[PDB]
Amino acid sequence: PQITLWKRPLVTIKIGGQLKEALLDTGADDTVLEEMNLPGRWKPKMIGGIGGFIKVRQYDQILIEICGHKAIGTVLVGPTPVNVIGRNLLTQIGCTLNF
Amino acid sequence: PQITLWKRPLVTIKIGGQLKEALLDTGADDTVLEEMNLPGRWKPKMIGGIGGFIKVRQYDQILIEICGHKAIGTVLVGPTPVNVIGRNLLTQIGCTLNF
Ligand SMILES: CC[C@H](C)CN(C[C@@H](O)[C@H](Cc1ccccc1)NC(=O)O[C@H]1CO[C@H]2OCC[C@H]21)S(=O)(=O)c1ccc(OC)cc1
Repeated sequence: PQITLWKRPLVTIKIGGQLKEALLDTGADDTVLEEMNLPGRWKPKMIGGIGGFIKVRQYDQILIEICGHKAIGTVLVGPTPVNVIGRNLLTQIGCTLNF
Repeated sequence: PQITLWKRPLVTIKIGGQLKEALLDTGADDTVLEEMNLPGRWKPKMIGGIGGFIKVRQYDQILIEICGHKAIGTVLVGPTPVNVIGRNLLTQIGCTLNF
């Protein structure tokens, strides 16, 4: 599909057996999701943006379905105000910017 | 152009007659540039990101050319980690997401 940017580009995603809303975010290197109690091992990470850094948990090889398109890769979990789908998964669903 | 997302979508912009590099950021409502001198009046404002809130100077109705496309809109100037072009200007240049 084609998504205009008059409003936030929120889409439904499926991860860890849950449905959530997340931003298709070309400005995010990585995917960062609201706190959720995923199983398995993880490693600590800090990521920075406007306002400074937050501590997150990095999970690898996570299955995630974005608007019907399947992907698998690294997801960071922590106290983010918003779920963001980053470039690491946007590439996997064939997402481009166009103007 | 069509921009893939294996790398950061960095483009050259022109603002205040000066060239800069900036990130096309669909997860940003607003455009936030690193500290710089701009002509005209401004007003102090706050904006929040993943790590908290920062103080910025708001410049309204600023001419800015993004990868050869012209926009006129609000630009926030302050201690952002990188220059980001947000939806307020991405809409003006006709930018959409496509997958
Ligand atoms: C360094 C570039 C950029 C600031 C990075 N951000 C992605 C943005 O899309 C961020 C994503 C974001 C969106 C909403 C709330 C928190 C973060 N948007 C944002 O901060 O936008 C601000 C400017 O306009 C306003 O509209 C939203 C907040 C304001 S981020 O969330 O902090 C981020 C995401 C993934 C990362 O992996 C390394 C590292 C940082």
